[PDB]
Amino acid sequence: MLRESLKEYQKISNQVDLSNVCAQYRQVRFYEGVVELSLTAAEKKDPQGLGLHFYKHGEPEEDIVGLQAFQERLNSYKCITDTLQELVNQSKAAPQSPSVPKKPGPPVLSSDPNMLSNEEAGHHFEQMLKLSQRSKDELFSIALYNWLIQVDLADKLLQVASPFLEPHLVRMAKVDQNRVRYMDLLWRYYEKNRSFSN
Amino acid sequence: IQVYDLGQDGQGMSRVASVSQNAIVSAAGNIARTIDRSVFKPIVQIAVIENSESLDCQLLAVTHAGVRLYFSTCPFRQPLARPNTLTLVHVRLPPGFSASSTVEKPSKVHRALYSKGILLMAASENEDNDILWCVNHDTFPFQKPMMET
Amino acid sequence: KKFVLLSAQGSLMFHKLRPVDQLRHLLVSNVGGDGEEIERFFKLHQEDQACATCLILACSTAACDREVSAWATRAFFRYGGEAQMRFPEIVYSGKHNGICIYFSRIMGNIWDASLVVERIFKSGNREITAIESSVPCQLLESVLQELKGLQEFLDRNSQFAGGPLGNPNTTAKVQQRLIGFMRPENGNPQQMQQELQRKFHEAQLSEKISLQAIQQLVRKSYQALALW
Amino acid sequence: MPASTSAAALQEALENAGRLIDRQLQEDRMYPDLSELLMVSAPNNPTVSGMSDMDYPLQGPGLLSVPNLPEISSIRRVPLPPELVEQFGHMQCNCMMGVFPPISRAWLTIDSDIFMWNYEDGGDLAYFDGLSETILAVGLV
Repeated sequence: MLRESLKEYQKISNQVDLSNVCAQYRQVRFYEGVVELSLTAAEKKDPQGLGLHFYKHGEPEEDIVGLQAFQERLNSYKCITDTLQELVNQSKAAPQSPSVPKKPGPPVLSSDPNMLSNEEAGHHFEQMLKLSQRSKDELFSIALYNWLIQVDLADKLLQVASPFLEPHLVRMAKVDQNRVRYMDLLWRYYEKNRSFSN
Repeated sequence: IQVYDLGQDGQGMSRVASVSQNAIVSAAGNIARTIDRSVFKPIVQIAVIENSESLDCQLLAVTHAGVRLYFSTCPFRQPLARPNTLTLVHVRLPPGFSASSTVEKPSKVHRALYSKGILLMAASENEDNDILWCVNHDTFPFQKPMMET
Repeated sequence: KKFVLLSAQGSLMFHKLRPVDQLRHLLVSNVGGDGEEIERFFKLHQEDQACATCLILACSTAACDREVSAWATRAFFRYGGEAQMRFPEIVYSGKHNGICIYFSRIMGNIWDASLVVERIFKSGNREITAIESSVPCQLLESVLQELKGLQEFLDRNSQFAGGPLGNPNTTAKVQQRLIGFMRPENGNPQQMQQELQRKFHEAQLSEKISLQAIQQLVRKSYQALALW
Repeated sequence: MPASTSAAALQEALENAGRLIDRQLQEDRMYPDLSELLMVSAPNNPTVSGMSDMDYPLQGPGLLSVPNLPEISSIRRVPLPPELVEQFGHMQCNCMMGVFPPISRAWLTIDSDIFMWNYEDGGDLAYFDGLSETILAVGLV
């Protein structure tokens, strides 16, 4: 019934309250439809690739149309990244700085039914990441790379075998003021891929 | 809504009154004569008005549309009386019920809490999320008619 | 006043803010006792009640209020008016009225009370009349904190009673209002202005005498409650 | 000066202060019944309010306003504890959750069983298993 619900939202995705539907999928743990519907809600907003043309030619201030397509793809992709963020912020909360403020964290620990909240949150994160890692959308892949850097998941950026990752680091190491972090990710990418002389 | 006397000692028991929702909705729409008779039901909560808060009024009720329905069970200014009615004595609509308001209206309201003037309400935004509303007279407390932040 | 909501995510803990916590928020947002939001708070609650609300934060001994006391003191002295003739009656400033209001609230349950109650104990086949305090020891103790805070606020600031510590560019905006309402035909404007200046000092003198009487009344209350 | 006239003037001044405190304490004690705040003159003369922008004054410029003024504190989230977020894998038929303020504990039921913890810090987590039938209601006494 969730894979049936998903198809009827996938028809009309241009007109869907994607934030509300993907939050209503989170309250049933349907992270699969959070990846799929958020891609079908970017795909049908830019069916010409203007937001990817814009990026490839230079992100230029005169292309207000490609800039709008780029932003409206990113706004749809955000229903994926705010959900991956929710699962990281449920799982990493016991190692460091727990959620739901002041000092005592939000799951007793010490005895379990073989899976609880931090372990479920880590499992659903790895399963949802291993659904996002099936997209053919290059601009979504770039948005996912930037999110993996913004959450200190560099070892898991260095788990994405994808042709879009080298051209992205070879852009950022010329454009971001933290130029050093993108050279740092790029030698670790080349060495791990045995391109030692590069 | 029903009313019982526990005895002046708090050891007795009797039922004094019972008033049905369609009578309350009729009375409220016979006071607030420009308002539709949906916003007066369902009545999602009752709350006591303490004898530290009023002598004339003793009970509040609240609806899924944020309407405060204030009731009296005794004669006004007889604070040694026993309950003998359940009279609807005031209707107060929530924010947005002015003809010139740019502020929206409490709806779906599924929990409400009241204690010394302050009203709190939960109202679901979508179906994941709630909005907590807060309404009070602490900023205008002596004022007639009652003004609220 | 404290509250809790529960959702499937856990507890959502919060409070209703008092006018003093709203003032404490504005003194922090303006990082001081001046800024226009504090000058809006003094127009919302009016000068006297805004001054009474400043006096709590100004008197506070709490280590987290330690600069907020200097900020509330700055707001109180700046915004709560000055002594004036109404036409006639002497109207004290919101600073004076706010001191009266804060003392009437510190004393609120005690000011008109007997300090005793007489009670009858039933020692088997004997009834025994005895006299006790009407006020509990912890209620004397807590009233003595806020009253010693007020005694020190009045003593620390005692030299500023009757000092017009305003920025001079306010004064003309007051003078420009009263001139709109008087036409004594053949009346000399210099003698009108000279008697209006006399009547401003006549009001400031009345306020200073009244403040220094209240200063000594606060002291008699503190020593009487501490003896009790 | 003789000491009698300065003593008399100080004693008059202490009453002239005290008779202003009698004013302000009578003014605070002139606080209305909620019936007059709501403008109800008799129980058989019932009235309405909440129909003007003056019932719920907007924070607009030039009104009686401080813009952005808070009525509640920032909401300090605090939690259901980790033992309990596990047990949502095991629930079958009923769930009820609530608060008991006069003991500083929240409570949860799952089918037959009841759980309790401090709502301010997730601490003092305990439970009770002395049942064999679904809980339909809970109350502190």
